[PDB]
Amino acid sequence: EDKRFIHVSSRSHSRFTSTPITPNEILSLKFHVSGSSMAYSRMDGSLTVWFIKDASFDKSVEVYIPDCCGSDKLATDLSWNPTSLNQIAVVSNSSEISLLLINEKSLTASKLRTLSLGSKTKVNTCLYDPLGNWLLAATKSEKIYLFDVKKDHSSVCSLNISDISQEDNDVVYSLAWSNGGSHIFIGFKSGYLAILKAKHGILEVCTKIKAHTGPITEIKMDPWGRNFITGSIDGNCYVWNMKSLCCELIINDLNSAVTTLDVCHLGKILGICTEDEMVYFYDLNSGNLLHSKSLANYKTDPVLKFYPDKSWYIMSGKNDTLSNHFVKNEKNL
Amino acid sequence: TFEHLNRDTLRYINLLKRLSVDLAKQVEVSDPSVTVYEMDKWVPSEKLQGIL
Amino acid sequence: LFGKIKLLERLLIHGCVIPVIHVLKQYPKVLYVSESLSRYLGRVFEYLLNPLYTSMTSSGESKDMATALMITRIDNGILAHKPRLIHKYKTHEPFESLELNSSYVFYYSEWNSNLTPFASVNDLFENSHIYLSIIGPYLGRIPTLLSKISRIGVADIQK
Repeated sequence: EDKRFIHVSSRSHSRFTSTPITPNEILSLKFHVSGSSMAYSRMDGSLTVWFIKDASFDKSVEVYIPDCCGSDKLATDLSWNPTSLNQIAVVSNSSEISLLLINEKSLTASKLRTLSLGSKTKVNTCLYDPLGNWLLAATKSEKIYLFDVKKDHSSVCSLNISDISQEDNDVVYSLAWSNGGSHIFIGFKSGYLAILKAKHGILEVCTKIKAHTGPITEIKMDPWGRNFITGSIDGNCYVWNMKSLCCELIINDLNSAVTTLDVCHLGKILGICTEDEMVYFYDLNSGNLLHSKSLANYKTDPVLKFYPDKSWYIMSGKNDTLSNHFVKNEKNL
Repeated sequence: TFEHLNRDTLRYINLLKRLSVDLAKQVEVSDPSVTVYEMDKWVPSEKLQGIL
Repeated sequence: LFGKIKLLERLLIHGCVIPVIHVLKQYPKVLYVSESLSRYLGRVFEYLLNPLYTSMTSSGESKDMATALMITRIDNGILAHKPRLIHKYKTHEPFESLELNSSYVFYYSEWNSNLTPFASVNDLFENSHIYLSIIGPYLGRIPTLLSKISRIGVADIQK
């Protein structure tokens, strides 16, 4: 366990005497279940996929490319494919669902396809199945779609949002696939938790429960399939089990709003990142509020993400934007 | 010949639970619909079982 | 830690409810002493109601045994698909746990054979004057049991 620094061009930007803003922003970060790739995305910078073979971080710098999704729009989130190792489903802001390939032998990145279903206003959410047999592209404005991947990317069915809930024009902040791949957990704006059945190609809602009274920010899942953890704009971060669909723990540490939730691959530590530049860690099987660490982050917005294979700690949060990787953190002081 | 009988009855009991050498349990997985495995009901192959 | 109060709460862990109900009706102020004697009248009552609760909210929880599935640990080199390996250990603590690699189940597996779950509503209005008059204002320590009785009551008017 020692502090080791992450070697991208973001550390060279701040090391020079450059005044105004050295990198710009971070939009999304997703892992493939292999646990060796990365989708490090920026706003006007570069979406940089990474492939480090054996060393900690100081082996090689793989690829940075600004002109990957074009030169006019940005990409909301980058979904990796569980079936194909060389496939990343990037969805641009306005009208592009393109599908890219990466090459290890060459310093380039090629594109396999760019399929689109028309009258696409803004698709901001794309995520594959945990087994990699479906793709639910969901707009926050009009309706939610459903495709496949095993034969090709062909549409099957779609559901309009106004049939799910009936209050007002609601925004879909975050939604999450089930762990078997058979259900959809979707998080509304007024604190509704709706459960949609997506077996193979049919999309129908089961029930809706009132989680709390705010925008449900994130929804994560337990690798042992006992429970699922939600976030909030309030201080609440409940833990709902699945066999009875009631609440078990309550993480009542209401000092700010909640922005980022992660779990561990063993399912022990819950990592909550708030808006006062304070991060936490907790326990799932143990009692309610039993911290292991709290860390004061600096003035800018951080992000938090856990590896799928072994417990290694990715935070961001340097002076403008840089990521930190904490090695061998089984104890963490 | 009776005091030699009970001495070897204890040695028989001490070879059924307390020394009791087992196989090297190598995992065998075929169905991707179970997603969990317990290492207490692993039954070996029939060509290895019928010899044993 | 030692004495009658440990005897009175180790009889509720296993199955023996008929002596403890007879004691806690004689001396009701045996509570306010240990907070653990209310969690074990809740684990007994949660067993008698969980077959009932999963019948009214049926098709959600019937798919939620299909929702309760685990991630399979895959490999990077040869593209494998392997499930997870757990172990089953036995302890003396009544509530189920799950460690990094193992589960902890209660050792006395026939603890529930004295008790019997019941029918729709006409026994839940009968088995609550017995059990829920002992822990009267004390279901606030068992907050999951307070949801499961009210989720029955909303799904009984809707049905």
